[PDB]
Order: sequence, then structure tokens, then C-alpha cells
Amino acid sequence: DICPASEDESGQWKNFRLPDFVNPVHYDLHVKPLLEEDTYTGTVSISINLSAPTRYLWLHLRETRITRLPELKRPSGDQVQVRRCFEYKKQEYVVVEAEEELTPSSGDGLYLLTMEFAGWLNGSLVGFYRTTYTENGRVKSIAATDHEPTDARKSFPCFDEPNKKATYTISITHPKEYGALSNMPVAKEESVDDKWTRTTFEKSVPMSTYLVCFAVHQFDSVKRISNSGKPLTIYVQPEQKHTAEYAANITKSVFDYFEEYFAMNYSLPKLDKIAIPDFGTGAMENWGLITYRETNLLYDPKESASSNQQRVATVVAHELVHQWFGNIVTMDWWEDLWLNEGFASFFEFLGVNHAETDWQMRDQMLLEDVLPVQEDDSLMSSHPIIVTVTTPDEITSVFDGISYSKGSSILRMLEDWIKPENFQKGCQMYLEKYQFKNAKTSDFWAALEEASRLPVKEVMDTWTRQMGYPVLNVNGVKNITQKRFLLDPRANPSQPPSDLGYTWNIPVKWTEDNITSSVLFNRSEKEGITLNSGNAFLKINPDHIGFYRVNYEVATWDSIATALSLNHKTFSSADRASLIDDAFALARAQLLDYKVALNLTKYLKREENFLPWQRVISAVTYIISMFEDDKELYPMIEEYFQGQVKPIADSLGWNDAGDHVTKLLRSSVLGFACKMGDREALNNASSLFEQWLNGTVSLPVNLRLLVYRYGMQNSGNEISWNYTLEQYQKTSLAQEKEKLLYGLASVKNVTLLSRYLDLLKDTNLIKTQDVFTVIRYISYNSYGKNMAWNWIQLNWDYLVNRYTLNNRNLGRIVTIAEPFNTELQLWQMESFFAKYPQAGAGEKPREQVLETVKNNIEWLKQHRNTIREWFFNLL
Ligand SMILES: *[C@@H]1O[C@H](CO)[C@@H](O[C@@H]2O[C@H](CO)[C@@H](O[C@@H]3O[C@H](CO)[C@@H](O)[C@H](O)[C@H]3NC(C)=O)[C@H](O)[C@H]2NC(C)=O)[C@H](O)[C@H]1NC(C)=O
Ligand SMILES: *[C@@H]1O[C@H](CO)[C@@H](O[C@@H]2O[C@H](CO)[C@@H](O[C@@H]3O[C@H](CO)[C@@H](O)[C@H](O)[C@H]3NC(C)=O)[C@H](O)[C@H]2NC(C)=O)[C@H](O)[C@H]1NC(C)=O
Ligand SMILES: *[C@@H]1O[C@H](CO)[C@@H](O[C@@H]2O[C@H](CO)[C@@H](O[C@@H]3O[C@H](CO)[C@@H](O)[C@H](O)[C@H]3NC(C)=O)[C@H](O)[C@H]2NC(C)=O)[C@H](O)[C@H]1NC(C)=O
Ligand SMILES: *[C@@H]1O[C@H](CO)[C@@H](O[C@@H]2O[C@H](CO)[C@@H](O)[C@H](O)[C@H]2NC(C)=O)[C@H](O)[C@H]1NC(C)=O
Ligand SMILES: *[C@@H]1O[C@H](CO)[C@@H](O[C@@H]2O[C@H](CO)[C@@H](O)[C@H](O)[C@H]2NC(C)=O)[C@H](O)[C@H]1NC(C)=O
Ligand SMILES: *[C@@H]1O[C@H](CO)[C@@H](O[C@@H]2O[C@H](CO)[C@@H](O)[C@H](O)[C@H]2NC(C)=O)[C@H](O)[C@H]1NC(C)=O
Ligand SMILES: *[C@@H]1O[C@H](CO)[C@@H](O)[C@H](O)[C@H]1NC(C)=O
Ligand SMILES: *[C@@H]1O[C@H](CO)[C@@H](O)[C@H](O)[C@H]1NC(C)=O
Ligand SMILES: N[C@@H](CCC(=O)O)C(=O)O
Ligand SMILES: [Zn+2]
Repeated sequence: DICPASEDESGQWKNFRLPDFVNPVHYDLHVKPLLEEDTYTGTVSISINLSAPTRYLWLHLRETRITRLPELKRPSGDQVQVRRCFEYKKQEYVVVEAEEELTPSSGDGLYLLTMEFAGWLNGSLVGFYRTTYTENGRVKSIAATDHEPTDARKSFPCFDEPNKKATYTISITHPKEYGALSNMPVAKEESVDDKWTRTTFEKSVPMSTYLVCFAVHQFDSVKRISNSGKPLTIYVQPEQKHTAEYAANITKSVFDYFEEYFAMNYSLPKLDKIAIPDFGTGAMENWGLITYRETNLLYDPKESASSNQQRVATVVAHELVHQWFGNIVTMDWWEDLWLNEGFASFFEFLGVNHAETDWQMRDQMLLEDVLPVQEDDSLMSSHPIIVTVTTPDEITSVFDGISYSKGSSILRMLEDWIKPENFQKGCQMYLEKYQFKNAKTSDFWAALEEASRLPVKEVMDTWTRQMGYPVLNVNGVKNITQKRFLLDPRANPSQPPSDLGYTWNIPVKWTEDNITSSVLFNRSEKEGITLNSGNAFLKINPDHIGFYRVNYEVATWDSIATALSLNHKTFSSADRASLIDDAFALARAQLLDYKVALNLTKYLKREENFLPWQRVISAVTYIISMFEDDKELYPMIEEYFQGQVKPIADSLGWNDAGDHVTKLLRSSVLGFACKMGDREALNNASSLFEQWLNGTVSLPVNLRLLVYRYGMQNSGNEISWNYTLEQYQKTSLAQEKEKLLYGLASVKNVTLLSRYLDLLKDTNLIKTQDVFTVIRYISYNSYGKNMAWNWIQLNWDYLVNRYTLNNRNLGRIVTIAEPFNTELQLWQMESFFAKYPQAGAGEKPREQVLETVKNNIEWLKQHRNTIREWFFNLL
């Protein structure tokens, strides 16, 4: 109550954005958690470079309270008279008004502001918090922090903006049974009591608030040493110690690869990794202390899948990229978030490709980022890569497909156009230029433009300052022209307004008879260009390397189908995936007749590669989804696609054999077989499930998920549900737990799914981090599509209270409505949204799922007969 809230607008603290004339240099931060009380206290002393006459000093603070009237120091050292302090809620500030204004730190002397604060460790996964786990029957505690993007201000009062880089010396007073970790190595350990220890860490390099991290733990460790000679260690619960090995391997390999690739030293003396037993995102790149959700870090070769292996490798690689792109060089403002996330999403594939050679990681970029985000970015409710954000809710919202995947995709296009070698050098120069400072997007262009003298800014701005992407329309084999590709044909292609008018500078690549050529397709070529060997067939956009779609003439498309039916290997696996992906997306947008798209699938009985099958399954999943309740169309589509996978499903079999990609292929191919109703695949699932219920037999790691899902679906009951629920509690491996949750969500029983939904309110059973995962799994259930949707509506106030409107996963949960395809269902959504109109971080997802559902309704109206004719005539 000493620093109370007031609604006083008459000041610069009414501004969302922090003032230009106040900068932090150094933070002296001390915190003392009372672990078994779920509280902490702390003091922060901040050195402040003032630049203008101000009677007010303000900075960010949320939920956590100031307990003592703050103390102000002049550059000379004198005590400053402080009249009041107060909180201004609307922009998450605490403001202190001095008696008088005093002016800039002109000569190495700085102001010093000291504040005492108390906060909570409970009810939350952001800021500074405590969670528990069980070790040899005992409940143990671990405390950690999580800040990105606007949560450092919950932990301690600070200038919570990515460009207010300051240096840190952190100390923690904890009980002696615990160790304390932070960004920097331990400097000194001193006894307060015979019970308490004060751990002081050595001074940091300049860094943003969102990167500040500390933890109090009783974890064991697995150790590695870099080529730099620096200790790289993963902290892990003693019972889980053996599952930390693989992450330790990749950390070494990828750390050593990146340091060399970026031509720059890792800035800190050590690097730590730790998985928090309850953790709100996937992982977080805190300078020197990277925090993980266990599924993304901990891997067991004897129980985890190849899928899991790759996920661990990729997230680790991702988190390591950030130590350069994000940490050393940080975006100036969140609008340029892709400078962090896009770069990490691109370089992750390079890291893991170094570590794991036969994973075809470069090709998998198509499956993971490129083709999925081309779906996202064909909606009106997408946004440009450089995004205007004006609230904390808007800031957190842009941690999405666009920042990550399109970021990754347009770098993938850029690298290829500019050539890998020059892209590398260009990244290096940017990295040394803006080291320990902040960069804008223009700065990265200017850096790469110095590596190629190609018109990088001019070309890359078109991809970056407007949403969407083009479809190239082919006239007469050789003439191309560009148009915006939108999934909704009724949508206005000029909206929302763009200076660039939705035309792009398209780096174009094409293959003529195994020889490859390149052109930049200029915006100002309004009537299109012509592509420079007298030719019959011209393969445009090889390996789908550019962020665009190609619509060949119908004749060409027809010839491609026949070419696939005669010898599909004529195309590279990536090229098959891409052609199939484009055709089905073009058909979805009413730019290509569905008969033409479906014809490309006729060859599939002989398809044996991962990439094409993945993009086939993706396209079919949607079509099958739209006809779930059509008793006439569904069996026909099912019957067909069952026959098209049967050969490869049988050939690969129900057993973990072959290399990484083959094993990934088997998972999704057997899964699709099950999905399409194959009696024999379902029986394998039920048979293995029955065996697993017998309590000894350890399932083949790459088949487990399918066995739990389809086994529970086809032969699950209360006895086996209860058992599966027991198993989920008993296993320590998070990757197994998550599979078992999908199993539990698969039962065809309303009563059991109802028990499952009730468990979501029980924190001893379902972790806070997993609630949205479980809701999503249930929504995939034929019964639970409606149950999950109904439950989030009835329990909306409860979820908002538990997570806050600022939590992006809560915001995104409405996307469980994506398969909706009737006017009735759309009315439900709109009714629910009108009832709870304060959407927070859910604002964009709402817009997106509404757009999707409307498209769905239209799609059914446009294509039901055409698709029916195609299947009926064939069968
Ligand atoms: C983390 O990194 C290690 C290397 O940096 C991996 O390598 C393990 O260690 C052994 C030698 O370093 C390897 O040697 C042997 O390989 C041959 C196979 O032809 C066999 O003699 C043995 O299976 C194996 N030696 C053993 C088991 O003592 C192994 O290939 C290898 N594996 C094991 C279990 O030791 C680690 O595998 C790697 N760990 C993880 C989890 O990824
Ligand atoms: C798990 O799935 C396997 C398929 O991937 C099943 O194996 C197949 O079983 C089929 C029937 O038992 C066989 O198909 C045909 O059987 C009839 C019997 O009357 C024969 O005429 C046909 O010649 C034969 N088809 C062919 C193409 O030869 C399969 O041959 C058989 N094997 C394979 C490799 O496909 C498993 O039975 C199933 N397991 C469980 C426990 O359900
Ligand atoms: C691209 O798709 C085209 C449109 O579907 C294909 O052309 C169709 O082939 C069908 C064969 O599956 C034909 O259906 C047969 O003909 C009549 C339809 O009126 C029926 O009586 C027959 O029962 C049926 N055949 C069987 C075995 O049941 C269609 O006539 C035909 N449709 C049109 C509009 O021409 C192309 O073949 C396909 N191109 C490829 C694969 O390259
Ligand atoms: C952590 O727990 C404390 C108390 O255990 C919560 O504070 C209580 O809030 C409820 C209503 O929201 C009141 O009935 C109590 O009087 C409060 N207690 C105290 C001591 O203030 C606190 O809200 C929890 N923190 C979070 C983030 O949920
Ligand atoms: C779904 O599961 C419920 C819960 O187990 C089943 O209800 C049980 O049915 C058995 C046999 O008919 C009874 O002995 C139990 O008393 C019932 N339990 C409860 C809690 O009601 C139900 O039959 C299943 N529904 C299906 C398979 O459609
Ligand atoms: C499966 O698990 C449930 C939960 O433990 C069992 O317990 C019943 O749960 C319902 C609520 O869903 C309670 O109202 C009943 O009183 C519980 N029964 C008790 C305490 O005996 C359920 O019995 C289990 N079923 C099987 C077949 O194991
Ligand atoms: C960069 O790495 C090199 C080689 O390991 C080393 O000699 C140099 O001191 C490093 N630069 C630093 C720590 O600033
Ligand atoms: C393609 O463009 C060229 C050059 O503008 C022109 O000669 C030709 O007629 C165009 N049309 C077709 C179908 O090739
Ligand atoms: N950069 C993190 C997400 C951080 C967050 O959203 O809290 C990741 O994608 O791994
Ligand atoms: Zn990231």
C-alpha cells in the first residue's frame, strides 16, 4: 500500500513505450525465496543514465509489489528527496516523483535507484516461480524464472524492453541444501546462517531483461567440455540423469559447429541447460542458462521415439542459435522479433544437420516450416513479418508461425539466391557490427548487401513489410505472371492496405533438363516475365526453395500426373512433395480443378519417400476432415486412400528397422493406414496394445504412440483406461507421459473423457504446462471434438483466472475449432466470442479460426460434388 495505484494520466508514463532519455547501465539484484512459503523478497539497485529534465522516474512492475519507499542517488552520491511513489496499472509502471528534476549523467557518473519488492512463487509459470517433483518418495522443490517477452517485470522491477540492455550482477540467498544457478558462473558463496547461503554471480555482459534468469535447485548434472574449453552442462533430476546424455552430445556438437560457423566466440564463460518439471513454453534461451520443458530436452534411447530424438536435437540447436542471434544481437523492438526467431528457426536445421548426417534435415525444412506456414500466410488474417505491436498482449501474440516459419522460409530463399557462402559472411559481419547492441531489419539487409552487392533491401522488403505470398501463373510453358495467393477466392486481394500493393520481387529458379537457371522477377514487370534448349517441360521452383506457389497450365498438370504414374522418381522427393502441396492448395483456393489435384495421387501405391507422403497425408487429412459426417463421400475417400498407403505400410511393417527417415516414415504411414480404417493396421495396434496391458512387453519406440492411440480407440475400456492413467503417473520420462495422455484422449467413451476433462483442474495429476495439450488431444476425439470445445466455454472464466489473457496458449486454444464447417458451428463460435470479447493474446487466433471456419463452409459448397464425382467414377 506504500506505492499505491493512481489513475493519473498527466505524465510520460501514460505512454506505452518507455522514454528515450532514461537508460539503465547496471543492475544489482538480490532475491531471497521462502520456498515452503511460496514467497520471495528482493532488492534492486539500478544505475541510470538520465538525459533530460524529469521530475519522474518510471519502469515496469507487475503483480509484485514495492514494499519500501524507493531511494534515489545523484551521480555525486547525494540522497534525492522523494515526495511520492505510485503505480500506474494501464501500462504496468511503478512511478516515483522526486521533489525536484535533476539532469543528465554527463561524465561517467550515474543515478542510482534502489527498490525493495515482495512477490509470489505460486499460481504461475511466468516471472519467478516454484514447482515440485518427487524423488525417492519425497516432494522436492525447484525455483526458476521465465520472462520472454514482458515477464521480467513480474520477477523484479526493471526497464523491461529488449533495447534497454544493461549489465547484471545477481545474488540469491537460499537454503544451503540447494544450489543456485544464473546466467554467469558462481563468483562467491558465503554463509548467512548455518541454514542459509548467499550465492553471488560474476558480472554479466550487457543483455536484455527477458534474458535474465536464476534458479534454485537440487539437480544432478551431466557434463561436457567445448572446443573453447568452456564447461557445457545439463542439470537433471538424479532419477532422470541417464536421459540427459543425448542432449549433452548435441549441445557439444552444435555449440562447436555454430561458434565456427558464425566466426564468433560464445560470450560467456559457461553454458547451462535445465528442464523445469513444470514449464510454460518449449524452451527459453536465457544467456548461459537455457531452460526447457522436459519433452524438449530429455531423451531415452530405450523408450523415446525418433520423433522425440529429432525434437530434442532441434530445440537444443534452436536454443543455441539464440546465443548469437537474439543474445549477442537482439532486435530493437518486438516488431522485428523474426530477427531472433526466424534466424533460430533457420539455423537450427544447419546445427542438427551437422550433428546428425543422415537425417535429411535440409529437406525436412519443407515439412517443418515452409509448407505449413504457406497455409497460415494464405489467410487474410495473417500479418507481415515486421509487425506493429502496441500492448503486451500484442507482443506475445507474434511468437507465431510468421515470426518463426516464414522467418525461416524467407531466409532459406534468401540464402539460396545470394549463395550460401555470401550469406554466411553476411551474417558474420552483421554479428560483429551489432554485438551487444540492438539491430533493426534494415540493418540486416545493409549487412548482406555488403556481402553480395545484390539489391537485398529492395527484394527482401517485399517479403517482409507485407503479409502473404504470390502464386506464379504459367502461360504457355514459359511465360510467368504473379498474383497474390489467398485461400478465400471471395477475399479482397488488396486488403489490408500495402504500400507495395501485394506484388513481390521474386527470386525465381527453374530446372531445364537437369540444368538450373535463375532470374529476379521485378515488381515493376507488371505484365510478367519470360524464362530464358528448345523446351517441352520446365520445372519451376525446385525443392520449393522460394516462398511462392506455381500454377502450371492444366495440360502440364495432367502430364505431371501421367509422368508420376509411369516413373515418379523422375522428380526429386522434395519436388514431388512440393507439386502435390501446390496442387492441393491451389484446388483449395479454387485456382485449380480438384480432379487435376486428385489425379496426382494415383501413383501413390509406388511412393516410398518421406516428404511426398507427409504432404499427401496433410492434404488428405483436411479433405477427410471436411467429409467426416458425409456418409456418402467418406467411405469412398477412406477406401481409396487406404489402398494407396497399403503397399508402403505393409512393406515397412510393424517394427523399428531402418535409418532415421525410414522410421519417421513408418510412423506416419502406419498412422495414416490406421486413420483410413485398414483392418490389418488396426489389428496390429490392438494386438500390441493388449500385450502392453500385460505389463512387461516394452513397445517398439516408433510405434508406441500409434498403439496407445488406436489401441485405446478400438479396444479401450475403463479397466485399460485406469491402467493407462496409472502408467502415466508412474513413468518419469516426460516423452512417454505425453504419449499416454494422447492414449487417454483416444478412448471412445463420453464418461471417461468426462473424467479426463475434470482432471484438468487437478494439479497433482495434470501439470499446468500440459493442460492445453490435453484439451487439444481430446478435441481430436470423435466425441471430444465437441466436448473440449464445450468445456473451454463453460470453464472460460476459470482458465482466464488461472492463466491470464496474456498467455498465448490460452489465446490459441480456440483453434480447436479449426475443423468446424457449418453455419451452426460458426454461429456458436461467434456467440461465444461475443460473450467473452476481451480476447487478450487470443485476438489473432480468434480472427484466424473464424476465417478458417468460413472458408470451410464455402469449401463444402464449392467442391462437394466435384470431389464426389472424382471418387465415384474411380471406385
Ligand atoms: C553420446 O556420445 C557418445 C560419443 O561421443 C556416443 O557413443 C557411445 O560410446 C561408445 C564409444 O564412445 C560407442 O562404442 C561402441 O560402439 C560399438 C558398435 O559397433 C560397440 O562396440 C558398442 O555398442 C559401443 N560400446 C559400448 C556400448 O560400450 C557407442 O557407439 C556409443 N554408445 C554407448 C551406449 O556407449 C553415445 O552413444 C552418445 N549417447 C547418446 C545417448 O546419444
Ligand atoms: C498386421 O498387419 C499385417 C499387414 O501389414 C498383417 O499381415 C498380412 O495378413 C494378411 C491376411 O492374414 C495377408 O494377406 C493375404 O492373405 C490371404 C489369405 O487368404 C492370401 O490369399 C493373400 O495371398 C495374402 N496377401 C498377399 C498380398 O500375399 C498378408 O499376406 C499378411 N502379410 C503381409 C506381409 O502383408 C498381419 O496379419 C497383421 N497382424 C495382426 C496381429 O493383426
Ligand atoms: C484426371 O481426372 C479426370 C476426371 O476425373 C479423369 O477422367 C475420368 O476418368 C474416369 C475413370 O476413373 C472416368 O470414369 C469412367 O467413365 C464413366 C463416367 O461417366 C463411367 O460410366 C465409368 O463407370 C467410369 N469408369 C469406371 C471404371 O468406373 C471418367 O469418364 C473421366 N472423366 C472425365 C471428365 O473425362 C482423368 O483420367 C484424369 N487424368 C489423369 C489420371 O491423367
Ligand atoms: C499465491 O497464494 C496466495 C495465498 O496463498 C494468494 O493470495 C491470496 O489471494 C486470495 C484471493 O485471490 C485471497 O483470498 C487471500 O487473502 C490472498 N492471500 C494473501 C496472503 O494475500 C496469491 O494470489 C497466489 N498467487 C497467485 C499468482 O495466484
Ligand atoms: C464407458 O465407460 C463407462 C464407465 O466405465 C461404462 O459404464 C460402466 O458399465 C459397466 C458395464 O455396463 C458397469 O458395470 C459400470 O457400473 C459402469 N460404470 C459407470 C461409472 O457408469 C460404459 O458402459 C462405457 N460406455 C460405452 C462403452 O459406450
Ligand atoms: C477407475 O478409476 C476410478 C477413479 O479412481 C474409480 O473410482 C470411482 O470414481 C468415481 C468418480 O469417477 C467415484 O464416484 C467412485 O466412488 C469411485 N469408486 C471407488 C472409490 O470405489 C473406478 O472405480 C475405477 N474403475 C475400475 C474398473 O478400476
Ligand atoms: C575467441 O576465441 C579464440 C580462440 O579460442 C581466443 O583465442 C580468443 O581469446 C577469443 N576471444 C575472446 C575471448 O574475446
Ligand atoms: C508469351 O510472351 C511472349 C513475349 O511477350 C509472347 O511472344 C508470347 O506470345 C506470349 N504467349 C505465349 C502463350 O507464349
Ligand atoms: N523462444 C522460445 C519461446 C519463448 C516464449 O514464448 O516464452 C522458443 O520458441 O523456444
Ligand atoms: Zn527461439
